[PDB]
Amino acid sequence: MQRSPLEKASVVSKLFFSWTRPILRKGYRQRLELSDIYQIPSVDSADNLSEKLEREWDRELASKKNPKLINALRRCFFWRFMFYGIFLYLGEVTKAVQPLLLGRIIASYDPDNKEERSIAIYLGIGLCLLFIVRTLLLHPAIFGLHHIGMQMRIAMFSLIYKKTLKLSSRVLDKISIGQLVSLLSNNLNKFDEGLALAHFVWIAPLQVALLMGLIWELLQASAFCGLGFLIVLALFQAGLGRMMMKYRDQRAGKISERLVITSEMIENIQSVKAYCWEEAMEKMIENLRQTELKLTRKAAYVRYFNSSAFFFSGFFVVFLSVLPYALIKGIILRKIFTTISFCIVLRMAVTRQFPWAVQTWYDSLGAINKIQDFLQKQEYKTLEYNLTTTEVVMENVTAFWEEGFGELFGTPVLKDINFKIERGQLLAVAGSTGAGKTSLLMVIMGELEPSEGKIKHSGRISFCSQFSWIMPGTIKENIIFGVSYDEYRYRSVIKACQLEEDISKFAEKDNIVLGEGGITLSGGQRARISLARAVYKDADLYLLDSPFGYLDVLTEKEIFESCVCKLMANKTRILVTSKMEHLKKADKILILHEGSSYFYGTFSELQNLWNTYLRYITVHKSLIFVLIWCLVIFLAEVAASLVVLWLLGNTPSYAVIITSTSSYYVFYIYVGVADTLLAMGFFRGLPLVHTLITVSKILHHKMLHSVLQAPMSTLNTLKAGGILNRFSKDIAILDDLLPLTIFDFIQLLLIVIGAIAVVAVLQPYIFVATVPVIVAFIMLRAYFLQTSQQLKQLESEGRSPIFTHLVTSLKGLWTLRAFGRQPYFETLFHKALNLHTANWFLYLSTLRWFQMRIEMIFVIFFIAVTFISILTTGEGEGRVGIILTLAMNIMSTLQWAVNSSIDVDSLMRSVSRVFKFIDMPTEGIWPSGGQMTVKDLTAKYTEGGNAILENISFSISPGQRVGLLGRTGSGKSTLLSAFLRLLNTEGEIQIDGVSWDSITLQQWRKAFGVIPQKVFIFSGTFRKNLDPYEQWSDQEIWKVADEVGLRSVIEQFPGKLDFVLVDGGCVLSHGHKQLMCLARSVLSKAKILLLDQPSAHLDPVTYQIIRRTLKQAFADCTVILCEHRIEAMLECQQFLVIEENKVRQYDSIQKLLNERSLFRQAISPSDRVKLFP
Ligand SMILES: CC(C)(CO)c1cc2cc(NC(=O)C3(c4ccc5c(c4)OC(F)(F)O5)CC3)c(F)cc2n1C[C@@H](O)CO
Ligand SMILES: Nc1ncnc2c1ncn2[C@@H]1O[C@H](COP(=O)(O)OP(=O)(O)OP(=O)(O)O)[C@@H](O)[C@H]1O
Ligand SMILES: Nc1ncnc2c1ncn2[C@@H]1O[C@H](COP(=O)(O)OP(=O)(O)OP(=O)(O)O)[C@@H](O)[C@H]1O
Ligand SMILES: CC(C)CCC[C@@H](C)[C@H]1CC[C@H]2[C@@H]3CC=C4C[C@@H](O)CC[C@]4(C)[C@H]3CC[C@]12C
Ligand SMILES: CC(C)CCC[C@@H](C)[C@H]1CC[C@H]2[C@@H]3CC=C4C[C@@H](O)CC[C@]4(C)[C@H]3CC[C@]12C
Ligand SMILES: CCCCCCCCCCCCCCCCC
Ligand SMILES: CCCCCCCCCCCCCC
Ligand SMILES: CCCCCCCCCCCC
Ligand SMILES: CCCCCCCCCCCC
Ligand SMILES: CCCCCCCCCCCC
Ligand SMILES: CCCCCCCCCCCC
Ligand SMILES: CCCCCCCCC
Ligand SMILES: CCCCCCCCC
Ligand SMILES: [Mg+2]
Ligand SMILES: [Mg+2]
Repeated sequence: MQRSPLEKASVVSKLFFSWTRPILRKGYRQRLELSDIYQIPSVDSADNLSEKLEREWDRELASKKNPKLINALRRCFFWRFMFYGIFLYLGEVTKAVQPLLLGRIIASYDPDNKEERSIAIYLGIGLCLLFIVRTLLLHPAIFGLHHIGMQMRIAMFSLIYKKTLKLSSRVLDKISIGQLVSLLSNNLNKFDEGLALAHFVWIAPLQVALLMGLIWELLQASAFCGLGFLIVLALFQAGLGRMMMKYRDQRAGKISERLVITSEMIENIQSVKAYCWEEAMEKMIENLRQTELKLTRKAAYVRYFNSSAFFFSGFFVVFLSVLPYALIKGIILRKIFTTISFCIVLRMAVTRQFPWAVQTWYDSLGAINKIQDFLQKQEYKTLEYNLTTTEVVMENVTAFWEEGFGELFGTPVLKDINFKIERGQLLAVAGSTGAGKTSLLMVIMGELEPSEGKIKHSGRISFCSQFSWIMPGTIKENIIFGVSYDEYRYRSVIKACQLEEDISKFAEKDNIVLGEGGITLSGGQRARISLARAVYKDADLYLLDSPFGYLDVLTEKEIFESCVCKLMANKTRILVTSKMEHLKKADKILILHEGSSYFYGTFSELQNLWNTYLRYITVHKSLIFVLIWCLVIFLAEVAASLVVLWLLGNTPSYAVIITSTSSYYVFYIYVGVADTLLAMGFFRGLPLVHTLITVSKILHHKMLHSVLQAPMSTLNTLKAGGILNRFSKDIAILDDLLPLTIFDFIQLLLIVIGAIAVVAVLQPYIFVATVPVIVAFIMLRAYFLQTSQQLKQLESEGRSPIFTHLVTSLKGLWTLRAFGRQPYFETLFHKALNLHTANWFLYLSTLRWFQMRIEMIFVIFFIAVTFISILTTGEGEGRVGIILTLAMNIMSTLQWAVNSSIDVDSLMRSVSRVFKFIDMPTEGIWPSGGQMTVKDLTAKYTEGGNAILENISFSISPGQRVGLLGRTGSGKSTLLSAFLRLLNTEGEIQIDGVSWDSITLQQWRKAFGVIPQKVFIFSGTFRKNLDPYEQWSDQEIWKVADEVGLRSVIEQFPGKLDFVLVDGGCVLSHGHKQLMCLARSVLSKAKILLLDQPSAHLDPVTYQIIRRTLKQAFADCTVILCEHRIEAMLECQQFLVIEENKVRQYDSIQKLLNERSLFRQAISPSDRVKLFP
């Protein structure tokens, strides 16, 4: 890409932000292509900012007694912050002194006022220079604040990731994905824009002091009667701001809880559809949203009064200040308007700048102190040797997962374990399910500090987890995992893993871009890729945690005797296996049972013993009625104001002194108080803010409902972080920023329209005088938005790489520390930050260019108007200036209205992106016998893609158990998924004589009982996981738990049937998750059931449970059992062998094994003698 134009630009061009001109010119005619996005400035790269803040934070920890993160920021961002502060203050001083010139010029129109007319010509030049100075002094400061804020946010986001990669093992159970995502999203765009307002904490007191002294000149001692009203208002306003944060802190927990469950269900949406749980998930989320929206409304009601305090202050501040002065001595309209022209600034300084500054300081310091807490949590210690005899030895090791139980010294996970392997002994770990084998490996890696005993080994280690983890990218990226690509070693590993036959089927033959979690791949393909990654890296110790889970006996034997016993014969390798043949070739065998070492020794001695605003308003029927209500009342107030002005001019000592020629001040006075006469009270504001929030409820409900029913092919294209972005950030915008910003835009629009209308009816030339300015505003806005809309979308979509990477890293954290590849993912995360920074910085600069031009055009028109006004005043009664200057006083408010319109349209991008999900396509006693017939079935995942199954035809009888076998990656799960119709299919499969299309899709799916390959467990109670619909009493739940053997594991935890699972059920072992899904299927009594790999890792002793419950509980229902272990084939009668995208049925097992010699020769002897008598 091109270098940033900021590097080499003119100083005059940099001041005016003219370097953003090319992209606006390019972005008006056609769409913005990738070749246009400029590179980030070198002083903005995440690496330099991370290095800087890390160094200061390291020094801060090493020096002070009490470290504070805010202190570390104060040394690397303060000087530029203050340097821009003095320029921002000088911009505000220029604004509070304007009435000394504008009011002195307006008074010159009257012939009776000789004094201020003699010098009016000099004041025109002075006022002209005053406007020009302010334009070059106020905007470049704000952009500097935005630039500093972007640097701070990037530099803090880096340290968040630097700490995340090093978090201790036991703190992960308390820090869920939703906590980080909420932490990032809340500050993702608020922190940068916040710094533009942070300076008014110390600017506003100076503005109040200066203005009060300047008003003291006019109203000698009565000005303080008007100030006391603002002081009471400020105290009341600060009280509401304090109250708002109470409602916002109570909400943080329940929104983080939602963001966890939302991500859990949607990354496993395949299983949710199979279970027909759409309604259950929607109700669960809506119960969480109810309390969240309740707190949002109670916050929004308070924030409305916090916002509207400015508009309902105009008439009162003016009235309460001039009344004690007018009562004692006569007041001239000349001083009434000049007092108004000071209050218009004093009100905004103390009601709209100061409280916003204080609130921003509240928020930013709260976020910094929360990240300071994050940076000081318990950290993974790595105190271990780096050189030794390479002899892995352990002795007297015990461990507890729960910190409190180990602090007291609740069965310990391990007790008194010891072993020793010198330089290549294959130590086969075995035992029953849940006895603890994964924990033994985590103790070795240092993921679980043993309270007692010692463990010694070499530094280099490799790890193949019992649960596969596939990072995004090609197969090659997963295998090498961030090192140099060696051709010879790469081919040898793939050949050893026998991935050649399976990778050859892919279109690109090596490079298929895998989604997060490897959903594109089969169960066994992910397992072998995880194995290949471990094999590729050279290490002293290899921890192979049961890679032979989803593989058939043929591939298991080949991969074991070609990759484990042949490729790495001279490397120590701990292997977790249950097959007896693997213990034969092991030099050491460690049998574990309930954490105790049952046996240790050699096997020999073992044997010896634009249509978006319209649709956003139409989505709710009450919103249009409230808007009409706000318009009807507006017309009444305009009509009342119009007749009041008309009846004062027709009328004729008195307290207020006016002359015939000075009467024109009445209209100038009105413009300064029109904001209060047209202000929306609590009878119009609260209904609008209330109704704008219920729209967000309906939009969220519709969006989640539409997503849950989308076809699977559309769901596989979208990334996990794109979904997480649109649920966290987008919905937060629709609740927090959209309602009140729309209210401000509508309020300002009403004020401008009413002020123009009533003035135009009375003096029908001010409307003509303002048309050339309004048209210029609308024309410039329509030109800028053609590029701002596209820039906003590019930045909005640029947030997804950050969330995908964070989810991927946190899910795979156990593999990262085993390999030691933290720096590789640190620089990869910095690429995502720089990618987001480029679009955000570019958008933020083009917006600043518009803000400068929208003010410059007003300045140009005003300077033009003052000279014609000054020059036209002849021998008294300067009518031309009376009409023109009034026309330009209203545009000082329309400029604010235009800026608010830009903010509304920028935020309306969120609405459109949520609507984009609603439009997604929708894929849309009888089962007495269970007899089904398949005719000419064809299956293919993507439309127009490769046909995984072609013209399949077979039939099964009622009450018949059918086996479904075949080599890994042949199509077994595809065939079982074709029954439920998750992927696009052709043909027909009738049950009991009714066709597919004769019955609705959801009624069809409900006939089946499914056990998916990827066990799904969401955060919640045990009884909620076993039946979300709550249609079973606890008596039946226990009666099933006893039959499936979940008794002992459930009662261990403190809350029996009440324990809240976390991290997708990390507390349970893998074998307990299989039993959990088994109980879930048993409870849902279905006349037909599809079992895809029930006994994934269950040892033969645990398999007795599987065969018992399938024999007893599933008495007469037809079973389609997909299994890999040969012992399971005894039960099923018919066998469906899948190969070459085709299916062929056999009635006897002896014919099946006679056909395939190589299949038969691999069978373990205990199962070979079982099948062959
Ligand atoms: C001079 C003195 C009165 C006493 O030494 C002082 C200076 C000072 C500066 C900062 N913050 C900053 O210079 C930066 C900043 C951080 C966070 C931001 C942000 C700006 O503005 C926001 F509101 F957006 O949050 C630019 C980095 C601060 F926080 C507290 C400070 N104190 C009080 C002292 O007691 C602190 O120890
Ligand atoms: N993170 C954890 N926190 C607390 N308890 C846990 C955790 N992981 C497992 N356990 C519990 O500790 C015991 C053993 O843990 P587990 O990982 O270690 O067995 P395993 O070796 O994976 O079993 P299997 O052979 O069935 O896969 C079980 O009772 C299990 O429920
Ligand atoms: N969503 C998908 N899009 C494209 N191809 C897919 C998709 N899901 C799976 N495949 C491919 O289809 C083939 C078979 O899928 P898969 O269910 O069928 O294997 P399997 O035999 O069920 O696995 P295992 O024996 O490990 O349980 C594989 O080549 C796999 O990569
Ligand atoms: C903190 C800083 C900004 C405070 C500034 C206070 C200034 C604006 C105040 C302080 C004293 C004030 C002056 C006090 C006395 C007089 C004499 C009177 O016949 C005209 C107004 C005039 C000339 C005042 C103008 C405003 C004034 C100069
Ligand atoms: C600058 C001088 C002249 C005027 C006084 C400035 C005001 C705005 C200052 C003085 C004390 C400040 C508060 C001191 C302590 C805290 C707690 C922190 O967790 C959030 C910010 C907060 C709440 C500060 C907000 C701003 C504050 C109220
Ligand atoms: C908070 C607003 C207070 C408004 C009332 C101001 C005080 C009363 C003003 C009139 C005082 C008249 C005094 C006449 C004295 C004759 C010797
Ligand atoms: C919104 C309040 C409007 C008040 C209008 C008062 C009108 C008074 C008319 C007096 C007419 C006198 C004719 C001699
Ligand atoms: C830097 C701030 C200077 C403020 C000077 C204010 C002067 C107000 C006019 C006093 C004489 C009428
Ligand atoms: C930056 C401050 C500028 C103040 C200008 C005040 C000019 C007052 C002139 C009065 C002449 C009668
Ligand atoms: C008698 C002549 C008075 C001239 C007043 C000039 C005021 C200049 C103000 C400049 C502000 C930047
Ligand atoms: C004088 C420097 C600018 C004003 C900054 C005041 C902020 C005080 C915050 C105190 C936090 C403990
Ligand atoms: C905070 C307001 C200060 C006003 C000072 C007025 C001094 C007049 C001599
Ligand atoms: C910008 C054009 C203003 C024209 C004003 C005409 C006033 C006639 C009395
Ligand atoms: Mg395990
Ligand atoms: Mg499968």
